[PDB]
Amino acid sequence: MNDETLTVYRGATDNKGNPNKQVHGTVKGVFAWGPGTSTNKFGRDRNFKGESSSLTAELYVKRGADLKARDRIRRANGEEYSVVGHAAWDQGHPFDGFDFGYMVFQVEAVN
Amino acid sequence: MNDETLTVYRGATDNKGNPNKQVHGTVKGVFAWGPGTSTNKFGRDRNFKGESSSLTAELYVKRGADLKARDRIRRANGEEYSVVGHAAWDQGHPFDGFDFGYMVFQVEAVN
Amino acid sequence: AGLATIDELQTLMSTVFEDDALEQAQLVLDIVSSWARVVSGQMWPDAPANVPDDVRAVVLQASRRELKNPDRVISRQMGPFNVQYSQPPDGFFYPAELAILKRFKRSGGLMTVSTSRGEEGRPWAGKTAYIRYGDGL
Amino acid sequence: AGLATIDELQTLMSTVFEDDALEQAQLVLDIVSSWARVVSGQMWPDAPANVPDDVRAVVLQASRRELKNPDRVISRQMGPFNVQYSQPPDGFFYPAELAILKRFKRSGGLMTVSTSRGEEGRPWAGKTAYIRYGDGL
Amino acid sequence: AGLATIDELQTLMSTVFEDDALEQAQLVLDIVSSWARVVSGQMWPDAPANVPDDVRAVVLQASRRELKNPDRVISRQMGPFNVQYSQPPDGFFYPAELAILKRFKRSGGLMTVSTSRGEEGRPWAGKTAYIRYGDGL
Amino acid sequence: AGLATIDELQTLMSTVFEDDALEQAQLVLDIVSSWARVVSGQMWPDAPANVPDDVRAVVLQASRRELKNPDRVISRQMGPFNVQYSQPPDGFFYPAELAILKRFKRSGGLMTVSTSRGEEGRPWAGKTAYIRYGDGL
Amino acid sequence: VKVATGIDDLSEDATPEEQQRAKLILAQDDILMHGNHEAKFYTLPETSLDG
Amino acid sequence: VKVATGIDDLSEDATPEEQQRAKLILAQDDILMHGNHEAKFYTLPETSLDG
Repeated sequence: MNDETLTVYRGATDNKGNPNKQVHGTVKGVFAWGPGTSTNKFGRDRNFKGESSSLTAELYVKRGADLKARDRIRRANGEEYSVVGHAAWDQGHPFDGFDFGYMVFQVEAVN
Repeated sequence: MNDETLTVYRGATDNKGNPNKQVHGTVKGVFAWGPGTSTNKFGRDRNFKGESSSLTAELYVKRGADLKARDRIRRANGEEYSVVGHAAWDQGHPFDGFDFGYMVFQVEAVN
Repeated sequence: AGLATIDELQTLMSTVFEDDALEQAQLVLDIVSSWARVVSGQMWPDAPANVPDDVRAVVLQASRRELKNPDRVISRQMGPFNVQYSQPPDGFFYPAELAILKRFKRSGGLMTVSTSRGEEGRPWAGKTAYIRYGDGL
Repeated sequence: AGLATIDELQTLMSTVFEDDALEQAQLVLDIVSSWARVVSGQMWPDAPANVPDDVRAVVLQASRRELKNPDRVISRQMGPFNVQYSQPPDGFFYPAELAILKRFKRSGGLMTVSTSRGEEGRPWAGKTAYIRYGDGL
Repeated sequence: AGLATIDELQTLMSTVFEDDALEQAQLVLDIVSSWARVVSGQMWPDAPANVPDDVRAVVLQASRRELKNPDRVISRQMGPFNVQYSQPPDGFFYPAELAILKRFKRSGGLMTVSTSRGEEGRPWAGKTAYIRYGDGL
Repeated sequence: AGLATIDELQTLMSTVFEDDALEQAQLVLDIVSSWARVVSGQMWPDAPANVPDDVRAVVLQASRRELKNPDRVISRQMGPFNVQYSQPPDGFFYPAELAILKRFKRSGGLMTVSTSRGEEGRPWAGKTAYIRYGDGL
Repeated sequence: VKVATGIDDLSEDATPEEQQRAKLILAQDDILMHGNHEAKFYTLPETSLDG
Repeated sequence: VKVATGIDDLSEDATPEEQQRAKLILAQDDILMHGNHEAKFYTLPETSLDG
């Protein structure tokens, strides 16, 4: 498939709140900017003295990939995303057991 | 079917608010992350000093299963959910009486 | 006396029948074996011993179809999960499986029925009024 | 005695069958091999040794189809994922694969059944009442 | 002994096969080569050397079809992405590709089977009872 | 030895082929050229020099179709973008393109296969037993 | 020549030697039958021999 | 001329030399059969020779 290399940052926030994030490695996934024939809308805080926008998208990645929740991913374009929640549809087909081979990750744009 | 073993925790909150939850047993059910061709979106409190996310999903389980409301379920993946509300469509078809054999539970991610 | 053992069915289906699921599977196997015996015309005395490999394959496939899809659904949709099965066989076997089972018939499946006009036939008539004149040998 | 080894199937499917998935794959291979032996009419004594390349290809393709799609679905949907398959073969092999297997039959598949009218036949009749007069040689 | 080298397939697909992808691609190429050898009727001794260009083209196209779409889907959907494919070929080659391969058979594909009535034939009969009278030359 | 140069293909597609894409385009051009040579029956010795204009056009169109749509899709959708293509050609060329390529065949494509009854033929028979009486000229 | 198409092939179980020609009885009274409804039975004409 | 169409081609396994002509027995009693139901058997007429 086409895919896209990303840079994962895995770490655990300690009791005091210090983010200890370091380059865990790489992962290949396909970005989806909408659930269908439309695109998600960028949002703004309206109380921030800046021009930062918020976007929530999806990342279709192969099942069993080295990506987890709270794992920041940076594309070659420079955009950075935060993986929110666990993987979705990381299961076989209930009727048969067929493995579609891909699981969708919800990613929130953080830049 | 493919199914999935879950660990149920049944208990009753007393008048003083002390949760008394113990391992009731196991149940097999299929997790649905959306009502159709889409996925439910994770949410955040935005007032909690942490990185906890909220999620509501469904758990298709066979009719007559040993699962009730306010019955926490833990998957083999370590994810924990709280069953909210009673079972839905735990009834025969009105026209015929046909039993599809499955009832859907609403589960809210608690981790 | 099923044409295929329950162990072969379990291996093919990658399951292990337990309690009530075992008697149902055995009944389905016996039913499919009866269908195969009638269609092929060969009553195998030792059902699991001398049964041919292709007959075992056909019986196993038919039994798996009957166990997994007994009510012969075309589609099934539960929430976000859907499945669309192809057209089920007319009885238990698809035309190819019926051809496999019918391979034990001779003359390519051609059968002839002998007809009669209802007349008995007396070839000895005419020779009845016969008197032996001579030495006699 | 399958017509293709499990290693070739693993290479074609780019997987490694383990634990119970190996016995199921071996059973599927044996079933497909029996079907191919019946259809082609050639009972290969040394199944993995002298089996032709195209027969191995047909067996491998049929085994992969049976393992990946045993229940012969046309569509599958799980959330945002979906897949639509083509019409499955009537039995195990598509018509092209059946033609490949049937290439071992002679006369282009033409078979003749000899008929009879039920009469035995006595060519020696008429010559029975023969007496030898002469020298005798 | 594939009819086309793996390097040609890599160039056509604009990819590089590594580790298990290489063995699967080689097996697919060998399978397609065996099918082409059977269909065309020509067993090329040196498979990559004297193979014709059109045969290589057909083999490469069929191998790419088998590698990219092994399960023969018509449509697959994943979120906002969807693709629909044309009807897959019956076996490995489309009718035009089958015609290209069948170009090595003479007489435009016409074949004749000679029949016999089962009679041996003795042309020397009648000449057997011959006695030579004369000088003898 | 493609029937059309890569520069003509680049001009037609309004693109410039780079590494890992120039080799693929050249391979596609060679494949289409081999197919055109087989269909037309004319093996052009100097492929880019004396090739006719319409043959170059057919090769260029087929190569563009193969490069832009290698997997022969009917539809493709990604988010708010969709495209629906016509039915792909059976092989490489549409029937009009096949007719254009076949224009080099004579007698409107009519071909005759000479048959024989298997008999050798001895026209000199009868004249063998001939003795020359006379002067001799 | 009596011709049959669409009959159940693969029969006679890999047709052997040692007789095995049951020689299906087709007399004047017999009615030839086949279970398949797609099967077709017909004959090919013969040469006149008068020419 | 007896003509057969739709038969299983690719047969005889790359038809060799050294006899290999089994010479399918087609006598007066034989019934010619083919498994494929799309196969067609027919004959091409012959010249009259009277003219």
